[PDB]
Amino acid sequence: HQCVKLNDGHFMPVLGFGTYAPPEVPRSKALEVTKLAIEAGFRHIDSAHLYNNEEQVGLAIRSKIADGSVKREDIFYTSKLWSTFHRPELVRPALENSLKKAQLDYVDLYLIHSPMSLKPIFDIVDLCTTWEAMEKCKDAGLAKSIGVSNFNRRQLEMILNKPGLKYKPVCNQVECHPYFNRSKLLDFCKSKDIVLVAYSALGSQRDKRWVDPNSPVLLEDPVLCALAKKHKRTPALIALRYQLQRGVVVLAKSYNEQRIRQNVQVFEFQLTAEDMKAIDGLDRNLHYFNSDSFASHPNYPYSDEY
Ligand SMILES: NC(=O)c1ccc[n+]([C@@H]2O[C@H](COP(=O)([O-])OP(=O)(O)OC[C@H]3O[C@@H](n4cnc5c(N)ncnc54)[C@H](OP(=O)(O)O)[C@@H]3O)[C@@H](O)[C@H]2O)c1
Ligand SMILES: CNC(=O)c1cccc(S(=O)(=O)N2CCc3ccccc3C2)c1
Repeated sequence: HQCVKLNDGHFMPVLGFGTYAPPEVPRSKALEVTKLAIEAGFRHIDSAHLYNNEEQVGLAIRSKIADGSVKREDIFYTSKLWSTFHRPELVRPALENSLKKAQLDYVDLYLIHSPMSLKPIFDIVDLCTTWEAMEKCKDAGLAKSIGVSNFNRRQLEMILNKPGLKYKPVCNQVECHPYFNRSKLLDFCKSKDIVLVAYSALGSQRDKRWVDPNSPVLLEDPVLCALAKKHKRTPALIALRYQLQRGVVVLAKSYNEQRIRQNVQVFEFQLTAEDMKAIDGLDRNLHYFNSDSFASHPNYPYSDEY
């Protein structure tokens, strides 16, 4: 186990369970694998309105509460505001709908899923107004903590320098792995008392809608394989452990009972400085999400990478 204290005083488990599966996977699987993740030791569960699974995920959590395994307060459940609901008047009802789907009274964490506003086809919205609406959700107790996702440094500073800012984002959940390690952004986050949460920490699910299949497969990397042999673990476990040692909170999606249980072994071993340096050397500006649908968005996060 372990947690990090967020800048609002609440605590977030450093390993999280990724609940996203594509639509060819039946919705009943999300129920089954979330129970298995909880049984394995996961206490941080990551969902979203977009994932069309919140009823299954909440039910998995409610059912592990009902059978005595955990208490509500032992679970860190995250959901996310989808990009068609950035207009400030849409934020609280979107959150209320997510809680009804999950049949929960509050989320531990609510995030702005993306800065790339879409029309309720792109939209123009002052994300600072979105953020104010997020702060009122926290004041109301709908969300214990509030944060952002897919923000670059500039987008984060906009929020941080907002006149009358009441609550800082507790985190920024972003694509992060050995091929796109986000070092500078991570330093910026640490400087501001903001946690970086890694998604696609295992190389993404390589969905054809968003990911070039020609792209290298992170988990076949020769340095990750060589480190997995050295420690007698697996490339996945090397990738997750790398994140914990750099101060990143790391997600891990698996819908496989074996791999779900394996991923919690991240707490059972440690990498050396030289191992960390070798993994650092893999960085190569490779974001797996790489689509026309977003590359030309006015608020695309990766156009400040230069
Ligand atoms: N904020 C956003 O915009 C955003 C974007 C992407 C993802 N997310 C969140 O981040 C979560 C995780 O990222 P992701 O969905 O891209 O997947 P990921 O965590 O990078 O995992 C990718 C693939 O790795 C496999 N895997 C898991 N453990 C493994 C192991 N020990 N050994 C070999 N393979 C293993 C899984 O396949 P199997 O299922 O077959 O095990 C999975 O499909 C998502 O589920 C979602 O909660 C958020
Ligand atoms: C688990 N899948 C998701 O959370 C997800 C799926 C589709 C789209 C999005 S997103 O937040 O609009 N996404 C994330 C960031 C990104 C970066 C470059 C190009 C496209 C995108 C799109 C997230």
